[PDB]
Amino acid sequence: HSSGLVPR
Amino acid sequence: AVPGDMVRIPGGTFLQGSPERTLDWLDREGQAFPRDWFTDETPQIPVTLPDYLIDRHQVTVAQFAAFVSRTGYVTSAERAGGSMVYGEQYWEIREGACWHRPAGYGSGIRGRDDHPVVHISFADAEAYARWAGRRLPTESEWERAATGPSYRLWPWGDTWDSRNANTAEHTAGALGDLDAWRTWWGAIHAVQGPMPQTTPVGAFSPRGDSVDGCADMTGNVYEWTSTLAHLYSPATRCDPTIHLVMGRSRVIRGGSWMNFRYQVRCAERLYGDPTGWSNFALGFRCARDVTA
Ligand SMILES: [Mg+2]
Ligand SMILES: [Mg+2]
Repeated sequence: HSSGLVPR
Repeated sequence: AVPGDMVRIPGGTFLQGSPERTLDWLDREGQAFPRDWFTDETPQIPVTLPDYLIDRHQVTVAQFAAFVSRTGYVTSAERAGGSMVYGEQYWEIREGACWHRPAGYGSGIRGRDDHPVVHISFADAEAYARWAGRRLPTESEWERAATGPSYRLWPWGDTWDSRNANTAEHTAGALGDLDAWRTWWGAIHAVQGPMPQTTPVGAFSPRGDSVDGCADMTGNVYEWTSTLAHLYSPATRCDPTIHLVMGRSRVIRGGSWMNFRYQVRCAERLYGDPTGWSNFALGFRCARDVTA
């Protein structure tokens, strides 16, 4: 899992 | 000895972040996100920096290629077999997507080697910077180079102008209204045609440059910094999804071609997973101590 870009 | 591709930022103390009146302004604009999406820019804090150097331009495709050619470096995305592209509604993994296949298998970088390189992970960016004899900017060095020695919304000042950078404001304005822009968004993802809508580095110079000479600090691609996500005060309160990445993500700055004016401000903060993740709109530039 990856938090990616935050905030989304 | 300032390298020709860098600019010297004069040392000084500056107010990092956004004043409350800017967040009040955002609350009253016609834009979607709640105030606690912007409180991570608050409160403003005094930040003292020496003279330092920062790249004029984002690292380009040509420049990254020469690094790969000379070292054999394999990027996170290539090791993982895929990377993120923005589809019709959400970010999605696209097999084969990487710096030289920006939209996945079936795409290439033909004739865009002066565009910013994308699908760069945090480690890719640090590997390149290290090979170049440089490093990533810190978040403070990035913002100071964007806003200049006094507070401004965008590098050129406080008045928006869609001609000054590569953002969705230009596209939406060109199509006449946001509804037509929304229709266009749908069509171009059915056409499946193009993907990353980057522009050559320095295309909007001088009008969109910062006071010290940096180009594309607004829009085009997101940029990694070396700074670990942190709040400017222990009492600042933001959306819980923001708190969740504090002390874990690295800060990403400058917004992208996909953003409108409010998410490309000098002080806008964004956060990225530094463990290998990347996307088709995320690049970087380098910085360096004056003597290193
Ligand atoms: Mg940007
Ligand atoms: Mg933000």
